[PDB]
Amino acid sequence: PAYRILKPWWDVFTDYISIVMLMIAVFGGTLQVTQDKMICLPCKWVTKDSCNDSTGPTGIKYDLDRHQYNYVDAVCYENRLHWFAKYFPYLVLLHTLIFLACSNFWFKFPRTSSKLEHFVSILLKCFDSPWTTRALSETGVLDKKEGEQAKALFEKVKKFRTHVEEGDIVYRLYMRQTIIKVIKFALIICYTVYYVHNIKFDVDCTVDIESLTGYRTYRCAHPLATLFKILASFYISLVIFYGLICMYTLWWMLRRSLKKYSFESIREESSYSDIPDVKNDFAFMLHLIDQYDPLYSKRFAVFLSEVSENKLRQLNLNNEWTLDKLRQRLTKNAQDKLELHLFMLSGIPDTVFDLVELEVLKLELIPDVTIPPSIAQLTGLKELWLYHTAAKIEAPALAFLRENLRALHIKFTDIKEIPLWIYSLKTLEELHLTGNLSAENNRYIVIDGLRELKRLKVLRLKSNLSKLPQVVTDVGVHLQKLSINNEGTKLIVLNSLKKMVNLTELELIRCDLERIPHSIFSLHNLQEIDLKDNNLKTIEEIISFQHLHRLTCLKLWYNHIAYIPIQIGNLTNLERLYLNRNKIEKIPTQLFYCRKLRYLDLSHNNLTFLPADIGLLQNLQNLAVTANRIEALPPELFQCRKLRALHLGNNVLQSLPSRVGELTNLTQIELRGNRLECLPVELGECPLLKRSGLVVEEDLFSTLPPEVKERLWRADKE
Amino acid sequence: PAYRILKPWWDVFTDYISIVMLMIAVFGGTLQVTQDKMICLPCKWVTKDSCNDSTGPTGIKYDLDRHQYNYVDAVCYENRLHWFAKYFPYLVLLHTLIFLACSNFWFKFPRTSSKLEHFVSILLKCFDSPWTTRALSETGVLDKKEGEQAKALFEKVKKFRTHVEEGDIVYRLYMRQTIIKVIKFALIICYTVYYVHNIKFDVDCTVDIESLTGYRTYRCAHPLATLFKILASFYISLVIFYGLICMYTLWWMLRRSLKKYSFESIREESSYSDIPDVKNDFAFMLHLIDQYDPLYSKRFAVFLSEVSENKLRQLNLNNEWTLDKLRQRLTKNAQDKLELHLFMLSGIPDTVFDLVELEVLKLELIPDVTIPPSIAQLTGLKELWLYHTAAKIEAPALAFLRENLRALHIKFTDIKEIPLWIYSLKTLEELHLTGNLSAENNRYIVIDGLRELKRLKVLRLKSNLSKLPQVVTDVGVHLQKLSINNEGTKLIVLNSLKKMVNLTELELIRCDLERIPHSIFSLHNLQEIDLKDNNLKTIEEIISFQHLHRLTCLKLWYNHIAYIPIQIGNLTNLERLYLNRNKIEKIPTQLFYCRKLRYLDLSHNNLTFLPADIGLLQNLQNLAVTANRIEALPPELFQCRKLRALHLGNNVLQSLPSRVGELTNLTQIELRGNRLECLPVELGECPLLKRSGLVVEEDLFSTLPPEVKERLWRADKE
Repeated sequence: PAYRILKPWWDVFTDYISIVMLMIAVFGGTLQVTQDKMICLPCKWVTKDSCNDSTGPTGIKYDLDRHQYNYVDAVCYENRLHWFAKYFPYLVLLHTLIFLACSNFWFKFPRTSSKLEHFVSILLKCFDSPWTTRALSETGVLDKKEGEQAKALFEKVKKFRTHVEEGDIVYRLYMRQTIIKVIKFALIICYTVYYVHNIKFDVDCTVDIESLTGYRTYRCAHPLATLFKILASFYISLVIFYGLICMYTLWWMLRRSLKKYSFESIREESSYSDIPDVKNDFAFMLHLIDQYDPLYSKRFAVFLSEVSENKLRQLNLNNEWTLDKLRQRLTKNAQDKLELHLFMLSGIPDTVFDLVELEVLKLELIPDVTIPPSIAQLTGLKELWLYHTAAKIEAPALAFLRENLRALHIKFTDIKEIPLWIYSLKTLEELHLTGNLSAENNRYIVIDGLRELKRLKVLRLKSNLSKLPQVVTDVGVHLQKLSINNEGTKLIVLNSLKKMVNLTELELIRCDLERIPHSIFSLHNLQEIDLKDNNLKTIEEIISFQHLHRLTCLKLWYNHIAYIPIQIGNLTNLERLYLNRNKIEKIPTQLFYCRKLRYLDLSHNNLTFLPADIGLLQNLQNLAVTANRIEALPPELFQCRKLRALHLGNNVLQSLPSRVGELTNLTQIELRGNRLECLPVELGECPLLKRSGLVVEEDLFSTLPPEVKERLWRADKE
Repeated sequence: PAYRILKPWWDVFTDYISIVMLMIAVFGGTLQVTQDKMICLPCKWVTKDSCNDSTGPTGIKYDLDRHQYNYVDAVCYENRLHWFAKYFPYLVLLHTLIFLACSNFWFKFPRTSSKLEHFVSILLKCFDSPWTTRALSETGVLDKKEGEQAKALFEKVKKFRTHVEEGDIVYRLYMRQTIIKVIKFALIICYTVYYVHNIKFDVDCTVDIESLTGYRTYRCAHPLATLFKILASFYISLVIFYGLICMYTLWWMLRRSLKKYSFESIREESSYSDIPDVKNDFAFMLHLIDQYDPLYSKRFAVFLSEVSENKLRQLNLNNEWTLDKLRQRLTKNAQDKLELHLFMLSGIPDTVFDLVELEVLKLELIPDVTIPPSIAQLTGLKELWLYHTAAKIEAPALAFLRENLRALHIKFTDIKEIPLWIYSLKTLEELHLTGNLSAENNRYIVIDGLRELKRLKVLRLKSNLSKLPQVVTDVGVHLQKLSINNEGTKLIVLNSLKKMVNLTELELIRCDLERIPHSIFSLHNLQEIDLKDNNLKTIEEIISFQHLHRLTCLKLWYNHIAYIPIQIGNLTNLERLYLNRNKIEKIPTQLFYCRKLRYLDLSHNNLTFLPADIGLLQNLQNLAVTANRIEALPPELFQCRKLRALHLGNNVLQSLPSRVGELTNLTQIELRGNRLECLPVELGECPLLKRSGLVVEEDLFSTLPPEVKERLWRADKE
């Protein structure tokens, strides 16, 4: 029943004027039906078709019957009474009906009635929406269903806007009906004022009935002429008022260009300037509603602003992502600490910052993320991961990160989408850049602020470096673990690492060095070196590595070196050795001089056999011989008692030695790809042996008798 | 206010035109009834039944009474006044009532009225449905009641489409109404225009009343003739407008073949390619709505795609089964691995593929579920149970199953509902068929592709197999466990088992063998033999089982065997012997020649005594003698020390030896139902025995000294 909102004051006034005109039409019509008599007396002395007006006085006899008088009255009413004086009430009724039809045509026309009812429904939904009350009172919890209803209302408003704004039918129809009203008012006022003077009390009729009455002309009287005259004057005044109102409406809708709305008061008041102007067929109904009252328009405008939409998105994210759900979603990363991963979420829920036990926060593909000051509520947070997220941070939150942030992992595609406050983290320890720092003709000016971080210990640039940045070389004087990945992109050192004196890890995975750098020799403090996929050819530079007396984890796997140089034996501190996925045809015996090897692995190699000198390495813990043509192993090798893991992947073994049964400290064994058919039964006599440690083929597993298999299976639970 | 959607602009125009016609008819009728007098003056000089109209003037004397004038007026009104003048208002009333009836017939006709009101209700529900906005925004989460309402609306839409699509009653009725309106307008215009000229103010009557008045012809006057002519002209104009409108409606019904609805705009805009084109009696109503507002048709389209139905099902499942409410439903099966069992669900919830820890996914009576590629998100998934479920698979998910699937259980009522992608699982270890492989008298073509599974190890055919298939014999070359549950159907081998020589189990439950097969003698690698419910009468074939050097768990329970053969002494390596549910009175002394027995079990058997040579079998761990005529336990029974479980129930045991305490490894002992009057006082000397370990009636449980009872209760604390 909410049709009155679309009727402005002028429509109400025109409706009331139409009601009054209809009342006077009914009054005049019932008078002209019940009593419309003309009283006609004949003229005996006639000049120019009119009465000539020329004992005691006596009446003049006309010798006319009553029915002759009635016939004369009827004929002079029909012929010589002005049509206006006869049909004034009927013309008034017709004009009032046409006025009402023009007024209500757009309400009754289905094409515009559908749009009007849709607009009224949407406006009333936006009017009684509690989220509108909250938005206007923004200047304490919300129901889960209310947020979903508000989101559905926002979507409904967007669909209504995209369906209605392209029509431009309601405005055109309203303009057309107002113009019809104005032109009809003009025509009716013209003809009514012209013909109102033809309603006279006394008329003269010369109706040419002489064979019936014997008289030529008659002097008539219309006793209802003065009443119809005042009725016509009253109707003329009413039509004048109606036309003035219609002219005001036409001026109102032809001066402000109602096809476009302003939405300026709310933007100047609600501080939400991001409310776009409204196009045609939707600005018009907004203008009409404003003519009713601006309250509905202001309450409706909150569904046209994207700021309110984003606020609703954030509130629904907070309400749906409850604290318990995030707490249950907490996981443990590689470093064995609490981890929370946010992937493709619209934002960071405020319940997340209630997880004071959180230590690492991962953000991936979160759009327009702003880190609120509530991060200070977190205290155990130490690492922040920004995966394709441009984070904007307030002053207190940035101070908290400047005081309580250890590591920062960011991935990016452009230098512009990295945080500009990264260099403000004075307590940062680990920095992991995995983007593209190579900008347009600059020596990596984007990271020129890396000198600010004096607490930096780990740097993991991955941007396909061509020339090592001078800022990185300068900042490496206090760096512990420098890891670089170029994905095979050429990188040149050219006496760059000689400035560092305290570096210990020098991962250069996929840096396309193609040669071992000559500057790595001066880094005596180094302990881990890894050169994976550097397309190296020769590693005969070990003779220069004797300077590194603390080196224990020389890693060179995923490379191509023809043979192991003899200079390996010169170094005796080798504790971890790695040259997997290389093409080395034989292992020199001098390599086995190192008595402290523990994690030696030479897998995926063209090896034929291992020399017996390997058995003097009692300290060996893990060995990988995957993809090697090892026909057999020396019995001296298994004389060791401190072995932990031996991986034998795809090796040509026909038998397994019977002296391996003396191995007790062994933890796990892998025999995948071997063409074995015999397994010693003495292998099962071991203090530590389970299914997980030793995995073999099921058919080969049957070569041992069941009395030990059942016993070990009994203890496999715990 | 409810059916206004079904009224286009022409229908409302015709309704208002008919209202104005009703007003004209009422006004004319009341005008004629109130006064329709004739005023007739006689002609003194007549020529061809019409007068020629041939000091001062004087009136013409007729010498007629007033009643003579009234009589001639009445006679000329009744006789010589045209019937159209007298009956115009009543004809107009009849015509407008006929037009109204034609307009409102299909609204008052129940056969069409029910369809129209149901269509309006359904369209209104689809217009403001909370899920239509979501479907259009997609181009999740929702309240459970709202989801139920959306599903009910989907079902209502589909049933309405089924009901109305084959009616063709609304379109025909509407076309017939339009045709009747057009022909009525044609005849009305014809006759009304032909007879409107017949209403005139001046009318001559020669009514032949001369003996009563003296005059032959009379010149009459009809004072209402001009007003009636104006009303008739207005009615003619209204009928012309009505006829033009109805002709436009008729042409609109013949310009597009409204029996078919394109529906292409929405199905191509919203990418719902499978939106069907609507046929007769349902395309016409959609065209009517499009005449009112196409937005209702757009909203109604999203309840017709049947892809939106799938999305609604998935959303309801996701809202119903949250991860917190789904992990609590995880269970551990017999194999002590995580199991998820879905029962009578509308589909596979999208949150079941977020359970990384899942190992067994059991699907039971879920209708037409297509396993999504998100199943690859499962990492520990190894078993897939499809119970009475036909599952369709896509390219990525089928490849993932071909890579990471171990077990497959399927129960089916017809062959067609088994997956056709089962043979695409080349990594499957065990397969379980529990349906009816006995197809329409074929050589088991339904399983002819079993040979493709190169890593098959376990077979579980329970399909009333009348004979062992050739495909099974071929594929058994590398089969470990074979289990056939024929459910009492006779099974014949006839040289069909000796091909398989690597089988370790040969379970043959309910195979109705009636005899131990002669082909089992060649399976030298067997370890377990199960012949449950085979109706074995003679088991003399034990004389041929000494060949099998790994036979340990010969099971012959649930059979009808009288005498245990003396040839048990040939067997040596039995670990578990089961002879339950048979008819055996004598336990042979040679039975205990198999000294490796651990789970010997002879319960529900007509035994008489327990032989004294049981002490010679020192490695016994379990012995259930439940439901036997065991008069008393021999003292040699307790000569064993490692016995763990001892079930002596429903036996006639009058006394129990006092040396029960000799067994320290006995954990569970049952004596319920026996004829025991006292218990040994040494029963409490058991290091490992709890309240659950002793199953006796409470009346004789208290006869033992209170100290041992209280010690037993003390052992029950934890």
